[PDB]
Amino acid sequence: GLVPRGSHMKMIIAIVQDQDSQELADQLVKNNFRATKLATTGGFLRAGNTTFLCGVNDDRVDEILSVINQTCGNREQLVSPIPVEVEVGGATVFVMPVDAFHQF
Amino acid sequence: SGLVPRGSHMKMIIAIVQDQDSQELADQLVKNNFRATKLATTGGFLRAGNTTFLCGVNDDRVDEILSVINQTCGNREQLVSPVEVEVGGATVFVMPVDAFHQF
Amino acid sequence: SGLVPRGSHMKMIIAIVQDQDSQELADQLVKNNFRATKLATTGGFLRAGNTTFLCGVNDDRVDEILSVINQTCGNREQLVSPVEVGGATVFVMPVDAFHQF
Ligand SMILES: Nc1ncnc2c1ncn2[C@@H]1O[C@@H]2COP(=O)(O)O[C@H]3[C@@H](O)[C@H](n4cnc5c(N)ncnc54)O[C@@H]3COP(=O)(O)O[C@H]2[C@H]1O
Ligand SMILES: Nc1ncnc2c1ncn2[C@@H]1O[C@@H]2COP(=O)(O)O[C@H]3[C@@H](O)[C@H](n4cnc5c(N)ncnc54)O[C@@H]3COP(=O)(O)O[C@H]2[C@H]1O
Ligand SMILES: Nc1ncnc2c1ncn2[C@@H]1O[C@@H]2COP(=O)(O)O[C@H]3[C@@H](O)[C@H](n4cnc5c(N)ncnc54)O[C@@H]3COP(=O)(O)O[C@H]2[C@H]1O
Repeated sequence: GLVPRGSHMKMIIAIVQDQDSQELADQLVKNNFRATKLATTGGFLRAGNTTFLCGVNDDRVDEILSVINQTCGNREQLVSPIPVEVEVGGATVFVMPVDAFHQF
Repeated sequence: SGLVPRGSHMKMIIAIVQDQDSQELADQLVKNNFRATKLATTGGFLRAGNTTFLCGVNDDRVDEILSVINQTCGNREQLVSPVEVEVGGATVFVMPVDAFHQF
Repeated sequence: SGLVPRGSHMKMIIAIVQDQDSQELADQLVKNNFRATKLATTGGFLRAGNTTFLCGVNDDRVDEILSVINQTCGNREQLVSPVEVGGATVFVMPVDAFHQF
């Protein structure tokens, strides 16, 4: 496997809005984070979103989380019902353990 | 930071279900305040469409989410054509989560 | 209530492979009785299609599944431009429980 002795990888599963996905992807690339992206849909709104799977060494988790925050952070937008302020953007991130990482 | 209180644990549920049951599962998850993200997937053996749900849940609600999945997507008998067939079925993985964040 | 015998452990294999190798990997998984669910994905760098396989496997068959992936997708590098793109990237992840309903 590719993990040095005593170190650990994590799997980041980040669910972000489609409007922020290209900017996140560009920033992950710029910071040399590898990603795989999935076109997904939310259970509540049933609208398209984007899920990123990023395998990262534990020592770069805080950095990836800051990239995701800077690009996909929650913010307000005025909309008209049927002008009110609503939350848009935002990221939901799971950090999961990885036992091994291989490249063939 | 992270959304998990000290000493508690989250789990990630990966549920692979049939396409015909996916809308009822999604409705029931919503009704019970479970969040989900869904993926259109295909099976390795039959190469036919199915649906994969990713649900991050607190450990204390795992049994509850499993029961919702079972009730809505469990394997069962159905008359068609009148012939009896097996329909539905869910495969579920419960996986550990180190941290959970919202930004 | 799960499918995992007492004292044993399941793992989730997440294998990201190129679309050109996907069908042959799928056939070999099937032939060796490995279950897989496939996801149509795209790479973060090249933004081009690839395939992600999720395979829940008992720990005692992890080395075998890795050797299937290697035999089918390994030594399969190609240079491309939007860059070495490998045969397979595989994560082995822990699973607490496994259920069929
Ligand atoms: N039962 C409920 N009651 C009241 N409000 C509800 C609700 N379910 C969802 N919402 C609201 O709807 C937003 C979009 O949820 P959706 O399921 O379409 O789209 C979600 C979903 O695809 C994913 N997600 C969030 N938490 C998740 C989890 N625990 N597991 C899996 N996916 C999750 O992230 C997207 C953004 O979620 P976020 O939490 O930022 O934003 C949520 C939340 O503000
Ligand atoms: N350990 C695991 N890891 C990842 N994904 C998993 C999994 N177990 C199940 N799945 C997913 O769940 C679907 C339903 O599988 P199930 O075992 O209910 O129902 C299966 C099973 O009854 C049968 N089957 C699958 N592979 C087989 C094999 N090698 N030999 C005999 N029967 C097989 O065909 C059905 C459809 O399989 P298919 O592959 O098309 O579709 C699968 C697959 O997408
Ligand atoms: N740690 C990880 N987490 C999640 N997914 C992962 C991953 N490592 C690899 N992948 C997935 O596997 C595909 C093939 O990766 P590989 O590293 O062989 O081949 C890579 C690598 O040789 C190169 N590459 C990727 N990012 C790079 C960067 N920032 N700088 C230079 N080369 C890069 O581009 C190839 C294609 O990358 P692409 O992103 O389109 O597609 C990737 C991505 O979808």
